[PDB]
Amino acid sequence: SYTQSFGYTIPTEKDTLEIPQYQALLAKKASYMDDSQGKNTATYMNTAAPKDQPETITFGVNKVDNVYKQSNVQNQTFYASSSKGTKIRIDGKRIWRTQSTDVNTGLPVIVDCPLWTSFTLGFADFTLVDDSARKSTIEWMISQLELLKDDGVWSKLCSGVTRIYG
Amino acid sequence: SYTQSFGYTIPTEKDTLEIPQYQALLAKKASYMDDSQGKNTATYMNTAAPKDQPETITFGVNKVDNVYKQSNVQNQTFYASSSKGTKIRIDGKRIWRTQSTDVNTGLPVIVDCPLWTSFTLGFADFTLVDDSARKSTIEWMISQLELLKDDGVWSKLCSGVTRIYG
Amino acid sequence: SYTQSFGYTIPTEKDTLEIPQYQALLAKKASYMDDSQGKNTATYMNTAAPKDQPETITFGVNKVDNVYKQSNVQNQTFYASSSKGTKIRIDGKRIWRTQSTDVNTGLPVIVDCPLWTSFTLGFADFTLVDDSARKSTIEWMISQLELLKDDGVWSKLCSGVTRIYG
Amino acid sequence: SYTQSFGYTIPTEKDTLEIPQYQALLAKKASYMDDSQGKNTATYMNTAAPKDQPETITFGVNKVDNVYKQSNVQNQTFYASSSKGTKIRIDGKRIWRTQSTDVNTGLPVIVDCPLWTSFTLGFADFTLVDDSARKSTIEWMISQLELLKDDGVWSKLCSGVTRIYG
Amino acid sequence: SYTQSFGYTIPTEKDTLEIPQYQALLAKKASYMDDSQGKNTATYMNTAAPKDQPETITFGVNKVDNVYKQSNVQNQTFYASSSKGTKIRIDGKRIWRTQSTDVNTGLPVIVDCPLWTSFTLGFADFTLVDDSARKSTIEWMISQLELLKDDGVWSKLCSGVTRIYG
Amino acid sequence: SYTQSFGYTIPTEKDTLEIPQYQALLAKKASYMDDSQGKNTATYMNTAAPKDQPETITFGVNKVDNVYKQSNVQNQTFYASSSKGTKIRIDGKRIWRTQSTDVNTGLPVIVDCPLWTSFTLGFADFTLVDDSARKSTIEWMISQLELLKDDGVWSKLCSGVTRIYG
Repeated sequence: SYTQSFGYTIPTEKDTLEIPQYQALLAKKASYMDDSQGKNTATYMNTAAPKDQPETITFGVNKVDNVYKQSNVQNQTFYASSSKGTKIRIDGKRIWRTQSTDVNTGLPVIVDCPLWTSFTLGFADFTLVDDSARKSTIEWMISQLELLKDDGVWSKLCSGVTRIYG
Repeated sequence: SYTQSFGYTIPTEKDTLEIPQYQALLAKKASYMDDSQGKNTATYMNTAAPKDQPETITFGVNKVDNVYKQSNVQNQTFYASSSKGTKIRIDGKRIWRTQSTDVNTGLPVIVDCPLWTSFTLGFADFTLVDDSARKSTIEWMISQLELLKDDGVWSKLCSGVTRIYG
Repeated sequence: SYTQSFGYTIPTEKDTLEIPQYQALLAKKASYMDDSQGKNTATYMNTAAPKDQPETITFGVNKVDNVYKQSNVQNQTFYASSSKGTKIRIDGKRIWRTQSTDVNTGLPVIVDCPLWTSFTLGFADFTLVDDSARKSTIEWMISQLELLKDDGVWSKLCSGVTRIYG
Repeated sequence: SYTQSFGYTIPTEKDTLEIPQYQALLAKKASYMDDSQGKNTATYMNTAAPKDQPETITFGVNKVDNVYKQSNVQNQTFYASSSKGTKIRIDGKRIWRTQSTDVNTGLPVIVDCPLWTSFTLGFADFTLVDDSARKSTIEWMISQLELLKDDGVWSKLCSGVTRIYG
Repeated sequence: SYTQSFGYTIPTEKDTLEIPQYQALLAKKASYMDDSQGKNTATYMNTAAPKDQPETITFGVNKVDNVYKQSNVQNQTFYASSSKGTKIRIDGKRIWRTQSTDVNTGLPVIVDCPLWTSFTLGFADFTLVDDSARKSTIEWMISQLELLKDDGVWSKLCSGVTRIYG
Repeated sequence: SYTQSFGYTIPTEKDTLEIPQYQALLAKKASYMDDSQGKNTATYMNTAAPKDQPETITFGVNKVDNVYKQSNVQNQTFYASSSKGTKIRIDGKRIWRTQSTDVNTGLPVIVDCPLWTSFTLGFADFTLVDDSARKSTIEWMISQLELLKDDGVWSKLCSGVTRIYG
C-alpha cells in the first residue's frame, strides 16, 4: 500500500475564478505562424485582433536533462531511477492600444504599449507523476496569484512588493 | 476622448474555474528565508509541508529597460514616451512524493520527483496601463490553459503537442 | 450525347452581387502605357484618377507548355497531339488616399496606402474547353470569396486565417 | 473632417452578377488536406466532386515587408507611418470532364481537361485601410472582368488579346 | 457491358474479424506533430497513451512516375496519356510496456519493448480504378494475414517462415 | 503483480469487418516462384488468376539489429535487456482488369491497371512480447484504416489527404 502526496492535504476550501473565454476565441481564430521562437516551439497569431495590432501566443516543450539540480530535494537517495524531465511553456504577447483622433487633423493618434505573459510547468518525467499531480500544481500557481482580492498578491508584485507575506 | 482596448472586445462568455485555496494555506504557513535567489527576489518556504519535503515559492520583480523591443509592435511611431517597463515573476517548486511499504523489509521506500511552475507578467511601465489592462492579461493566460477540458491545451502541452490549434 | 460537367451539377441557387461599374469608368478613361511591367503584357493607366494618385491595370496572357503537370487529374486515355494551355492574368494597382486639412495651416495633409489585386485563369487549349467552362470557373472563384457576408471568406483571409473552412 | 477615397467617386451605376452558389456547396463539402503549398497555406479538397475528378482550393496569407516599393505613389511625403502590409491569395484547381459511353465497348470514354484560377489581394497594414477599401477593390477587379458581355474583357484575354482597351 | 475483375470472381465466403476500435480512440485523442518524419507526410501523436509511453501514427501519400514498370502485367493495347499512379502509406510506432515493482527495493521496474506496423497501397491513377477495386485489395491483404487462426500466416512470418505455403 | 499494456486499455467496442476469404483461395491455388525479392523472401504465384493476368504475393522476414533506435521510448531506463528485433513483411502485386469485346472487331478490348499492397510488422524479440501484443497491433492498423465508412481514412489517403485528423 503506497501513498503519494504533495506533502499536505489539498485544501477543501475553493476560490472560484470567473475567467473570460479568451482561449475559446483564440482557438477559433488562431492561425499558424512559422515557429520563429524555438525549434520545438510553435508560434500562433490570433486573427480576431487586427492585423496592425496583433496578439500572438507561442507554445513550447523542452526536455530538461536533470530536474533534481534545479529543485530542492533534501536527500539524494529519494532521487528517482531516471531524472530526465519534461518542461512546457506558454508565452503570450498582446498589445494594450490607446487611440484617439487628433484634434488638428482627423488622422487618429495611436500609441499602444505592450504587455506579455508566460506560464511554465516542468515535471520529472517518470510514472510517479499523474495528471492529477500536474493539474494540481497548475492550480497551485493560479491560486498563488490571489486574483479575487483587487489589492492582492498580483497587484503587489505589479506595484513592486517582493516580500509579500513578510 | 481616447479609447483603449486590447484589440478586440473582451468575450462576454466566462469559464468558471473552481480552484482550491492553495494560496490561503500557503500565506498562513509561509516563512521568509534569505534571498539567495536574487537581490530583488524573495524566497518563501511553506511550513505546512513536511520537514524533509519542502514546497517553496519565490517572488521576483525586475525592471526592463525597453519593453517595445522584445514585444511585436508594428509601427515605431506608436512607441510611448518611455519604453521602461516592469516585469513580475512567481516561481514555485513543489515535490510530488510517492512512498510505499511494498518492499521485503518493513521500512518504507520513499521516492519523490520534483515539479515546478512559473508565472510571469511584464507590462510597459506607463500611465496608460490600467490594473484593468493588466488583470485582463493574467486571466488571458489562465483561460489559454483550457483547464476545464480534461484533455485540453495543458494536457496536450504536457503530452508534447506544440502545434495545439493546427 | 455527352455529359460534360465539373464533377458536380452547377448549383441552381444563385448569390446576387451588385458590383459597381468600375470597369465602365476605367474603360472610358483608360490610356495606354509602355509595357515596362511585362515582356508580353500591356499596362494601362486610368485617367479618371487624379494625377497625383494614379490607378493602373495590367493585362497579360502567357501560354503554358504542359497543363497537366500542374493539375491533379487522373491521367487519362485520350490522344492529345499536344497538351498545352493558355493563361490570362489581370493585375491592378490602386491607391486608397486619406486626405484632410491641417487646422493650424490651411495646407492639406495627405496620407495614402496601396492596394493591389490580381486575377488569374489558366485553362487547357482544347476543343472541349467551352466559354461555359471558363466563365463557370471565373464565377467559381468569385463565389468562393463569399462577398455577401461582412464576416466572410475574404475578411477571414484579410484577417489572416489560413484554414478557412476547417 | 478627413475624406478618404480611391481618387475618384465610386460609380453610382451597378452591374448585377447572378453568380451560382459554388462557395456554399464547397464549404459544406470541404475537407482538409496537407498544407503543402506553403506553411501559411492550407489546401482543401472538395468532397462534392467525384473522387477520380477532384477539385481543390488552397488558401494562403503572406506578410509583405514593404508595400510601397511594389506600388506607385507619386510622392514620398504621402507614405504612411509603417509600410508593412499583408497579402491574401486564393488558389483553385478544378477539372472540366467531358464523358460519353462508346457504343462498341461498354467502357465509358472520358476526356477531361484541367482549369485553374487564382485571386490575390494585397493591402497596406494601417488603421486607414477599411474593409470598405478592401472590399471595394475586390469588386473593382470583378467589374474589370466585364462578365456581363459574352464577348468582353475576359473572353478577349482568353483568346489572347494583350492590349485590351487600345 | 464490361466485366471488370481481379482475374477471379471475389470469393463468396467471408471471414469475420472482430477488430477493437483502436482507430476511434486514436482519432478522438490524436494531436498534430510537426512532420519531421517525412517531407510530404503528417505525423500524429496519440494523447490517450501515457506521456512517458507515446504512441504515434504517420500518414503519407506520394505519387509514382510509372506504375507499369515494377508491376508484372502483360503490356496492353490501350492508349494512355500518362501512366502514373498514387501511393498511400500508413506508418505506426507503438510501445508494449511491461511494468512491475521490484520487491527487493521499493522502486518500480519498467521495461517496454517497441513495436511498429506499416500499411501501403499503391494504385494506378485511372478512371477505371474504383473505390471497389481499392477497398477489395485492402481486404485482400487483410485476409492474407489469416488472422483467425492462432497458428496462421502471420504467426509463421513472426516465427521466421519465409516459404509459407511450401 | 506485473501489468503490461499498450498504455491504454484496449477499447471494448469492436468494429466488425466481413472480409472475403481471399487468403483461403490463394492458399489453395498458391504456387512457388523464385525468391528474387530477397534471400529471406519467398515469392508465390496465385494460380487461380489467369496466366495472362497474374497475381503474386511475396513474404519476407528480416531481423533488425536495434529496434529502439527507430522507435520512440522516452527513457533509456526502460530499454529491455536485448534490443534485437524481428520484422515481417507481406508484399502483394495484383492487377485490376476491365474488359469488353469490340462490336466492330471480334477482338476483345482489355485494359488493366495495376494495384499493389504491403503490410509490415516489426517487434522487439523479447520474452515480454506476446502474440497478444503482436496480433493486437495488427488489429490496430486494420482499425486505423476506418474501412467501415465508405468515405473514411483509407479513401482520404487515396484521394490525397496527408493531414487526416487536422
